[PDB]
Amino acid sequence: VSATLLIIDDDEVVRESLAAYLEDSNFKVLQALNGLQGLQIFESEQPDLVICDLRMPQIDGLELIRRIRQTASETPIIVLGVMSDAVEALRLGAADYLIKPLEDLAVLEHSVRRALDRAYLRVENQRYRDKLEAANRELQASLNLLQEDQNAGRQVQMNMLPVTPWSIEGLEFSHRIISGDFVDYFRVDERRVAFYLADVSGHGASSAFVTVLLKFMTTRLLYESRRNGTLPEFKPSEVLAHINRGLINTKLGKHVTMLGGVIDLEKNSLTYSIGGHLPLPVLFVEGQAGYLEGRPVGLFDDADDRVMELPPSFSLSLFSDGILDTLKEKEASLPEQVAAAGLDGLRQVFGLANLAEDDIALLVLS
Amino acid sequence: VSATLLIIDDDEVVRESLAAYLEDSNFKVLQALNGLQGLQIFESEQPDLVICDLRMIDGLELIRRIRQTASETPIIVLSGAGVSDAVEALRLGAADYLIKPLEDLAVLEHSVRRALDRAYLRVENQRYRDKLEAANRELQASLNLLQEDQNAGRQVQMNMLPVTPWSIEGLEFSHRIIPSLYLSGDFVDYFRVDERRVAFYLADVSGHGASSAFVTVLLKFMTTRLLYESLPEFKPSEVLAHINRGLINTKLGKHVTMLGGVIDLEKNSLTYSIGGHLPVLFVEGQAGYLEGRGLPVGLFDDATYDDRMELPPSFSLSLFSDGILDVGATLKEKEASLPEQVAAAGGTLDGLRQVFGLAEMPDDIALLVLSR
Repeated sequence: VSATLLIIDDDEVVRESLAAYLEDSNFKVLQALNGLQGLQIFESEQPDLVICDLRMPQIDGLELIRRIRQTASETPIIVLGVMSDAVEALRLGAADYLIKPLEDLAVLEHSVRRALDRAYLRVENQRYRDKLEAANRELQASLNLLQEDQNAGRQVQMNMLPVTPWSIEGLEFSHRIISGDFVDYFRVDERRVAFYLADVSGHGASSAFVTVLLKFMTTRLLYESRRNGTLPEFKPSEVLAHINRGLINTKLGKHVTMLGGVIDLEKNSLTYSIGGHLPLPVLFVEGQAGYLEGRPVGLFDDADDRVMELPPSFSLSLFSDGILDTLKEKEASLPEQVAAAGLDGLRQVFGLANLAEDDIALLVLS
Repeated sequence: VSATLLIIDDDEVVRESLAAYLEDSNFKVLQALNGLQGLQIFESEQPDLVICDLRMIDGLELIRRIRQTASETPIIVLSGAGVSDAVEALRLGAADYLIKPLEDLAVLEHSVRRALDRAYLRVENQRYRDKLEAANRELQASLNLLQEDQNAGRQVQMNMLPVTPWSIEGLEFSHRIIPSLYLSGDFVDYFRVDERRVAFYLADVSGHGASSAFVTVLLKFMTTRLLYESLPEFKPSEVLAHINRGLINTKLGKHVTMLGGVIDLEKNSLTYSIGGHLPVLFVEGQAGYLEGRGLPVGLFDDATYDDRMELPPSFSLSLFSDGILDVGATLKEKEASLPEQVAAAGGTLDGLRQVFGLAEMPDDIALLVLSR
């Protein structure tokens, strides 16, 4: 099972020898006693290669080599006439010319394979241009498909955000994001205000597809309690737990860390609980920013609480995994000093001016 | 600039001649003194094609040296001698052989472009097999990402979907979704309000895709956010107006159809306003279809939504989301004459429509059933 050939020589003796040798090399041999019929055979079916010896009167000679090139059928053609006919062959479009009589049978083989190689080379090479084009025109199509997804995901992501600046009885809230990260704060029983800064791992629509569920996690818990609720006092530590076990329940493949805190206004007391891995929160009293003690992945299923009294005037704020200030060791000791330098107005001044681009999101609680 | 050819011809007069001819035909001619000149030059320059006279120039040995450097550079042999010699050269990969004085001007240039082409093809395709492989690797990776993104797409609905079958004071709600692997836009949700009013609705996002999934989440984010905004409290017909102006504000460009219905259990009545409906009550007797004064898709900024019936003891409603099953072709309206009979056979039971269900779908199907 190999490339088929077509021999056209007047000599039945010579045509007899070459055919056996070629067919012995797995090359299907088509024998053409007379030049004319060798042309008809090509019309019905197209062999991979055509060998022939220019002779007269039976053999067409140049007439044959012309027609094949004019019939839009391009196949290698080896000719076996002297220079006058050999030189022309190459001009008309012949692969190569071989002398007679050749005693070494192999010499014809090599010249035969060069033609096949440089023929199959043009067929495949031209196919790569069509297949590759077909690939990119199917890839760039799904790329623009992803872009429409990135945009769609961002729109619904910006919609879940709280109103800015929304302030309740002297408590101004301001969040600026520039996107898996999300920050929301909705009042509870009026007296208790809850806020958080979720920082979903990863990026893209999938990441923003986790944050959309997150709000559903938190919103539902409040909704789950029928006004009175299961309990009288809302608990931050258990809130992060519901979210936790829920992210395992559903194979999102993303771990989320968020700083949740409920501020009771009647008792002026704040109960918060660090999700696990975030740039520490910055409290702002006496003009000197102070870090708040905080502690995992938030993605475990095992069967803490930070309570603090608050002054009338304070400033508290969160970051979404954004370090621009010398890593880890000093990347946590420098932030505290910078925050007091200027809240929303100061950080804002520092923010931007970088084309580099997890996205950065900050919440200001004044 | 077309190509960089290297000629190694001992004969000054002749070599200069070839230089002028080739140079004119948009070529750079590098004249090599002798066999070694070309060899020392070749290593640094790496020309596209080398043409040298077979006189003794090292001759065949030079070709052997070029084959050793693993270069694919073609080699045209000029053996003007009327002799066994030329063939051995081609044996080493030499392109062709021209017999001097080779007065013929055209032939030489004919054998030159050939080799440069049969080489440019071997380079172009070898570069095509690399870009193609890189394209497929990058393509299949994005599909794997999309698949993973689609998996996360249908897994988010698990928490949002209501419990089935959830029944309150005699009313049984049941919904079963049959996804065709690919995400669908249809999303159904029913919720209780004031414990004295019950609302149910079926939505469907145009076509299918990841974007559609994002639209299904904002619907539950809209229908519920208007709930805690303020015993019939308000009317869905007015609600569809609010949800409409919200969707057109997002600029998503996704078309959503909804089948709303609020029930007052104290008075046993139903107020339904269906936007993209195009509402079947079993009645226990002859199957009846609900009438909606306004059936607008929701795309037009202007809201022309209107609502409209005391519920019977043995109630029996159903909502289908763009689910079309032949029976001739019976498309559209023809399809719509046939289903009333089928629902009756199904006896308004989610289960009986379920048994006919199942058994490749363009869009996943989601239905809601009410039993009383």
